[PDB]
Amino acid sequence: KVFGRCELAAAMKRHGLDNYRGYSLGNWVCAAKFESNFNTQATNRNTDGSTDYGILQINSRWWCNDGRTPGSRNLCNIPCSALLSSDITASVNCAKKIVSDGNGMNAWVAWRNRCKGTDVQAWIRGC
Ligand code: NA
Repeated sequence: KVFGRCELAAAMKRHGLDNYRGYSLGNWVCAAKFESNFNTQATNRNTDGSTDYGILQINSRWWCNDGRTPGSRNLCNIPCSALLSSDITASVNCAKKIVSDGNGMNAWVAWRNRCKGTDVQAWIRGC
């Protein structure tokens, strides 16, 4: 599913992401924009054997199982496919664990390069 901007904003807010671990709603929507372009079915292969999954591009090296990432972990205890659902529940609940494991949202490369230190509030502007 490809989310609309404020549609995703509302979905993320309902799942309790606004100000979660200190990060305003705009940050999460901005991350979603540059990670996946609001697309829940986004996937990206990395050179280390891992893959990024879902609207927040959560990685299989630590967070989910795809059965083909050597030496990896599965800390969110889910198949990576769960992160591709039109229901963002699995991606949010996993994202909450990720952001709570120190380093904050710096785990998301796209957020770090395109969102951090910018007018992220513009991404929930007019919702
Ligand atoms: Na949803």
